[PDB]
Formats: sequence, C-alpha cells, structure tokens
Amino acid sequence: CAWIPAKPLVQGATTAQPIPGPVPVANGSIFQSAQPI
Amino acid sequence: ERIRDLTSVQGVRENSLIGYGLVVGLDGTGDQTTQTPFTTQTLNNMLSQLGITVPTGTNMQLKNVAAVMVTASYPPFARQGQTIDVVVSSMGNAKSLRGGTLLMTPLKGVDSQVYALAQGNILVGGVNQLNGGRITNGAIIERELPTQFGAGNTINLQLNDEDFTMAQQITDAINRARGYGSATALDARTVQVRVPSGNSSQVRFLADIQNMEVNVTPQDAKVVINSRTGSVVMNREVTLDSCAVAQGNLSVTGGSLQSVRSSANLNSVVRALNALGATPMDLMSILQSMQSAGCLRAKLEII
Amino acid sequence: ERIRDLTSVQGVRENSLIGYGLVVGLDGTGDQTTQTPFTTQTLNNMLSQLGITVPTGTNMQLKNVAAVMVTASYPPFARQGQTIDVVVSSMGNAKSLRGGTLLMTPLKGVDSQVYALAQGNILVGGVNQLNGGRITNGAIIERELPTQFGAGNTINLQLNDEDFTMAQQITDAINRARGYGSATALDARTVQVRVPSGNSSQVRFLADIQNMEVNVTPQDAKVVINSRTGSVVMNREVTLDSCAVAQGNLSVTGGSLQSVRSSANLNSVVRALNALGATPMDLMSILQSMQSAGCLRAKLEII
Amino acid sequence: ERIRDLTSVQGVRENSLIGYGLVVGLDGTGDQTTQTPFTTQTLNNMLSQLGITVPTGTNMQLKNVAAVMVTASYPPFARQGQTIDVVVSSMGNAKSLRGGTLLMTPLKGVDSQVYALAQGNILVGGVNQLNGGRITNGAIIERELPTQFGAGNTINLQLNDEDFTMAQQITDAINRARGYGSATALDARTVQVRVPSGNSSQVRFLADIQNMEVNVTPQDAKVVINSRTGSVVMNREVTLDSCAVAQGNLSVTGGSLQSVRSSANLNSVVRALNALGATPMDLMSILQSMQSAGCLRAKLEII
Amino acid sequence: PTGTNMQLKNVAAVMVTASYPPFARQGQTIDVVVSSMGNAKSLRGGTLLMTPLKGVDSQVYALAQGNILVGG
Repeated sequence: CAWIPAKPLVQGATTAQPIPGPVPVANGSIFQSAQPI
Repeated sequence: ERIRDLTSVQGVRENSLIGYGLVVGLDGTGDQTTQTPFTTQTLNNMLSQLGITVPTGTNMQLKNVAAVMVTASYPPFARQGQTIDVVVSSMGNAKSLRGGTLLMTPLKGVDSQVYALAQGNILVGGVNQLNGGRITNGAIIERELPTQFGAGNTINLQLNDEDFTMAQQITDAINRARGYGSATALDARTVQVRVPSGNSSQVRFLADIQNMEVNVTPQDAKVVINSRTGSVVMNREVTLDSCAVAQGNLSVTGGSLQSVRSSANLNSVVRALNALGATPMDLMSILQSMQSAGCLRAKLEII
Repeated sequence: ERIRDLTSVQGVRENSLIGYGLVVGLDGTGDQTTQTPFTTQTLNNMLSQLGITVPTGTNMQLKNVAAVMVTASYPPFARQGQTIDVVVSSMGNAKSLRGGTLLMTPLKGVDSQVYALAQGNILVGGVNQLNGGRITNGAIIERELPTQFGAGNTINLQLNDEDFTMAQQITDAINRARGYGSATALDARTVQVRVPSGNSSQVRFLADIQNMEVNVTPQDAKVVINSRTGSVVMNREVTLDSCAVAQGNLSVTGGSLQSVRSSANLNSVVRALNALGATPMDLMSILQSMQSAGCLRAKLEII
Repeated sequence: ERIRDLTSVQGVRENSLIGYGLVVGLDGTGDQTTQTPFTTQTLNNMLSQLGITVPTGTNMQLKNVAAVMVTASYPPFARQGQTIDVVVSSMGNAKSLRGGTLLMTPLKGVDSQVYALAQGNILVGGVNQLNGGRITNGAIIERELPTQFGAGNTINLQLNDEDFTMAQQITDAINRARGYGSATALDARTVQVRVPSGNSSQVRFLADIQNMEVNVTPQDAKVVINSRTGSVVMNREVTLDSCAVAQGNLSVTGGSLQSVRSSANLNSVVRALNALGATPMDLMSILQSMQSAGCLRAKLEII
Repeated sequence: PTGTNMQLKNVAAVMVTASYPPFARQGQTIDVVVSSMGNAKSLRGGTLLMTPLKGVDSQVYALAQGNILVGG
C-alpha cells in the first residue's frame, strides 16, 4: 500500500542553478545590464 | 580649443564609486552610537579583523568615531596606483567631521567590485558645512577597466547640446582641416570621425581635433527661471513682442497697464522689462504670463 | 621639471597601512574605559604579554590611556629599517592626546600583514584638533614589496589628468629629446616609453625624463563651485555669452535685469560678473542659471 | 656632509623597546590603586621578590606609586654596558610624575626578549605635561644584535625620499669621487655601492661616502595643508595659473571675484595669494578649489 | 540586526528627476533635480548617493550621484 509508486504533487526538479552572467562589453562603463525584457 | 569644450569622445567617460567607512579623531563630535548601531558594529568588525574580539554583550558609547559614506569618480583610462579625490559625508546624528581621518575604505562600483581604496585626512571649511568634507588624492585606484579605444577606424564625438547646425559645423570644420571624408554626421548629437587603425595614430588624431576652433552658431531663445533660488537668465536670442502688462502694485512711472515695446535684441528686451520696475519674483510671473499670451518669443524653462 | 609634475611612473606607487594602538601619558584626558571596553581589554592583553595577569573580575578605571587608530603610507621601494610618518587618531570618548606616547603598534596592509611598527611621541597643535596628531619618523618599515621595475623594456607614464593633447605633447617631447621611437601614446592618460634592459639604465632614463620641460596646452574651461565652503574658482579658459541676469535684491547700479556682455578672456568675465554686485553665494546660483541657459561656456563642477 | 643627510645605510637601523615599571617618590600624585589593580599587584610582586609577603586579603591604598610604561630606542650596533634615554608615561589615573624615580624595568623587544634595563630619576618640565617624562642614560643595554655588516662586497644606501634624479645624482657623485663602478642605482630609492671585503675597509669607505656633498635637484611641487594645526606650507616649485577666485566675505580691495595672475616662482605665488587677503583657514579652501579647477600646479597633500 | 532603533539626523530620502535628451549616448552627463520626500528640514550641503533613474518602462537609463547646490 505504502510501497505503490506515486507521482508527487510537486513534480520535476525542486532547485535551479544560476546562469553565469553575460560577458561585459568593452565600453568604458562599469554599469552593465543584462538583456532587458 | 572649442571642440574639446563642445563635445566628448566616445568611450572616454567617468564612472561613480561608492563605499562605507569610519572617520576617527573627532573632538567629541562623532556619532552617538546609541541611535546608530552600525557604527559600533563596524568598529567591532574592524577590531576583530585586527585581532581584538570585544565581547558581544558590552555597552560601547563612543564620541570620536563617525560612520561615513565615501563617494568618488573613476576617471577615464584609470590605472592602478593613481590617486583621486573623494567626498566624505556623515550618515547619522554626527555633529562635525572637522579634524577627522578616514580609515581604509573600499570604493565599490555599480557591479559591487572594489575599484579604489580610500584613506586620508578630511578638509572641512569651518555658514560652512560640518558633516561633509573632501580628501584630495584620498583614494588609490586598484582596478582597471578594459576599453575598445584604438580598435576600429571610427570614433564618435558626442555634442553636449543637441543641434543639427552645430553638428554640421563641427563636421565641416573637421572636413576643412583634415581631408574630405574625415567626419560625418549621424544625428543632431553625434559626429562620426574616421581615424587610422592603431593607438598612437588615434591619439594624434584626437589631439589635433580637440583643440580645433569652431564658431558657435546661434542657439534657441531660452529664458531660464529658478524659483527656488529666485533668478532669471535670458540668453542673447530672446526677443519681445509689443503688449500690455499689469500686475499688483506696479504702475506707469500712473495707470496699472504698462506698454511693452517690440524688442529685437537683448538690450532692447532688458530695457523694456526694466521700464516695468518689476522685482525678479514679479518678473517670473510677468514672463510666464507673457509666454502664455505670446509676447515672449522664447522657450521658458523652469529649473 | 614638468614631466615629474604631470605624470607618475608605473609601479612607483604608495600603499596605505593601518593599525591599532594605545596612547599613554595623558593628563587625565584619556578614555573613560567604562564606555570603551576595548581600551582596558587591550591594556590587559599588553600586560599579560609583558608578564602581568590582572584577574578577570576587576574594575579598571583609567584616565591616562586612550585607544587610538594609526594610519601610515607605505612609500615606493620601501626598505626595512626606514622610518615613515604616522597619524594617530582617537577612537572613543577621549578628550585630548596632547602629550601622549604611542606604544608598539603593528601597521597592517590590506592583506592583513605587518609592514611597519609604530612607536613614538605625538605632536598635537594645541581651534586646534586635540584628538588627532602626527609622529614624524614614527614607524619603522619591516617588510618589503617585490616589484617588476628593471624587468622588460617598457615603462608607462600615467598622466594625472586625462588629455589627448597633453599625452601627445609628452610623447613628442620625449621623442624630440631621446630619439625617434622612444615614447608612444596608448590613450589619453598613458604614454609608453621604451627603456634599455636593466636597473641602472632605466633609472638613468627616468632621471633624464622626469626633469624634462613640457609646455602645458590649454585645458577645458571649468568652473568649480564648493557650496560647503562657499567658494568659486574659474580657470583661464572660461568665457561668457551676452545675456540678462536677475536675482533677488540685485539691481542695476535701477532695474532688476542686468546685462552681461560677451566676454572672451578671464579678465572680461571677472569684470562682467563683478558688475553684477553679487555675493559668492548669489554668484553660485547665478552661474548655475547661466549654465542652464547657455551663457556660461564652461563645465560647471560642484565639489 | 649631504649624503649622510639624504640616505641611510642598510643594516644600520634603530629598534624599539618597551617595558613596564613602577615610579615611586611622588608627592601624593600617584595612582589611586583602587581603579588600577595592576599597580598594587606588581608592587606586591616586587615585595615578594625582595622577601616580603603581604597577605592576599589586605587593603593597600598607596599615593606615591604610579604604574608606568617605559619606551626606548635600541641604537645601531648597540653594545652591552652602553646607556640610552627612556621615556616614562603614566598608564592610569595618576596626577603627576614630577619627582619620581623609575625602579628596575626590563625593556623587551618585539620578540619579547630583554635588551635593556631601565632605572633612574625622571625629569618633568613642570601648560607642561605632568604624566610624561624623560630619563637621559636611563637604561643600560644588556643584549647585542648580530649583524651582517662587514660581510660581502655590497652595501645599499637607502634614500629618505624616492627620486630617480636624486638616486642618479648620488650614484654619479660616488662614481666621480671613488672610481668608475663604485656605485650603481637599483631603483628610485636604493643605490648599491661596492666596498672591499672586511670591517675596517668598509668603515673607511662609508666614512668617505657619508660626508660627500651632493647638489639637490628640484623636487616635485607640493603644498602641505594641516587642518588640525591650521598651517599651509608651499615649497619653491609651486606655480600658479591665472583664474578667478570668490569666497565668503572676501572682495577686491569691490567685487567678490578676484583675479589671480599666472605665477612662475614662489615669490609671485605668495604675492598673488596675499593679494586675496585670505585667512589661512580660508586659504585652505581656496587652495583645494584651485587644485580642483587646475590653477594650482602642485600636489596638494593634507597631513 | 532587524530589531534595532536607528535615529539618524544626516540622511534624507529624496526623489530625483531628470530629462533624457534627444539622441542621448552612454557616458554623457545630464542635470538632475533632488527633492525631499518627508519631514526633512534642509538639503543645503548634502550629497546624492548612487541613484538609478528609471523611465516610464521602469528601465534604468541613467545613474545619478553628486553634490547638491541649494540657494540658501
């Protein structure tokens, strides 16, 4: 009964890896913005 | 020596650096440290870094230490070892920073990276501001920014003020001085200049371009009004149209309606407006009403 | 003797050293030690190091001891045994350091390593700051920094102020003095110089370069305004454009609108602005309004 | 007699010694010993060493004893039996050390080893500091430091101030006086000198080198500002550029904007700055603003 | 720490307004207006810290930092 395989309520991965940031542009500014949405 | 005063070079820009520090050596005019817990917290952090561990439960009431924020400008083409000026501003309930000293302060950029280290003695005027000071050569540059200068054959001169006429004048001056297709105009603010490939050649080209003389064409008529400081400034292009003006406690030097003549140059405008006998605060309302009516042939900007 | 005043040599830079110490010998003007537990804690640490163990539960109320922070500058090419000046600043609720003595203080770098040891007598002016002092030759250098000077055939002169014209002038002067390809320009701030391999040869080259004379080309027009100290400074490149100015309680010496003539040099600008009869605090607002309008042909920087 | 005033010899350096002691013979101006338990603890230690055991539970309220810290300098090539001066500074709540006597005090080094023993009578000025004093020949040297002097054929002269020109001048003077390859320059601060192997020969070489005369080349322009003491010092290399200066309550001797002429030497700079009629505290702000603008062609250092 | 009483006197929360010019390019400088927001008494000798200037689309178009000039 308790050994029957079941699908959990929250399926899939429960964590996400951070994506490394974009390469900064060689313009002489410290402020670098990611691709805006 | 006018092009260097009218434009800026693309990629040659300044950045802003910020940081937190402690200022010591005050004559009892520092933080109260009872309403500013971060002062004592960061002093304990510094002492722990230096090897002294003050027990967590202890009352520390200082008088010669103030928590301050340090601001600096990262110059173009900054190199490590170079020194820059910094501004030191108190953050909470401090009374003065007259003879203080700024301890080791890392100056972070927008990307939260250390680009300079600040440490020095504050100079405070002493009617004068007591909670703000400046340290000349107070910060040493520690990081360098990559740049694309010297790469490619195109560099953009960016005008401080947008003007198609001024852009065309700068383009024509560069073409008159350094060949046919040396400079082209992209918009009212940007002039594209062709330069030889390399670093030294582009420095030579920019050195010749920067000190060039360009005759400034007449700008747009503009009247700047500052109500917070109570000032009015009119440039040389302001003209007037004939119309009648009335305002409280102002009369002909007689009736309350005073004629204002049609004026072509700035001297005529000044004479016509001084004939009104108006205080500058009254002149602000008069000018706004005349702009609404249409006598003032200028752009009225309130700053 | 101008190149040494306009540039700095790459790798020849100064570092900052910080440390903690105790100042003794005060005339009852030291820490209260009830609001500054670290003073008594570090005094007990010093006594324990010297062989005296004060019991943990004991009330110590001192009057001749102050906990201080010591700041110093690590010079270029510093060698052990050399002496440097230090600045001593009180940290909490101390009243004066007039006749104090600084005990053995290790001066740490950014990497938290001891580079100098500080000990000496403080000199305090005595309107004068009482919680800050200076000790000449107060710290002896203990560690030396490795450097790359003498290696390679390239050394960079870094200009204090970025300028393509000044960089080109320095490059041309070096090329005019010491051969064709002796110096090249990399950007508005850096000039690369070719030197022979070795240590003595590079010292000779730098000795010849440093005292060279370079005629300074005209910089950008700039008006520096310090509102905290109430000062205005205008360089020789500032010009004016004709326009009308009005401000509170200022009038023609008559009407509130005063004409300002077109000015080419600095003497004309000074005469035109003095004709306004403006206090420097009023002159600050006037200058900002004129920069907004466009009469002021200069870069207005508030410091 | 200039080389000895411009450089220091490698290995010929001074160290710092510290120690703890008791000062007796005061006229009721010693420690209260109720807020300073270490005074009574160390007095009991001394009595126990001398053969007197005071019972642990006993109230000792002294008035003629003060706990003091003793500082001294270990000279180069110090030998046991030699005497040095010491500084004696009170540590807690003592009132005066006017006629006190310092008991046997071991002076420890950084390595916590005894290098001298201090005992003598304090001289206190008596506006004068009362809690600090000096004892001439107050400490006898007990330990000697090994050194490498006399070994090898190389000795380094270390300049007090870094300068490529001064290093080259010293090298050229030594080469002009004592053969072709007698001295070489390693960096802006160090000059390497070849000496014969041995002790007496190197002493002779250093005796000839030390009193040599070297013409000092002009240094970097520098303006030193001390806000804590209210002083300004300008060296002979400071020049000025023409520009306008305005500051509160300062006017033409007229308008608030005063012209400052281009100045080449120091006398012209002094005349131009005295024409402003500025108090030194006002002169500090004026100089900082002019450095920001660019008129001041000097390095502004706040100490 | 979250539970702590902070009573400051030298800090004021301000709103910064600016104009984005035609054909504006990165690296160019513009003037800003700084206005207090609540129960502050004066901003005579203050300094504006790093302030991102957003547009209508809530995107950063400029960064503001400098010394304020107040008539007085």
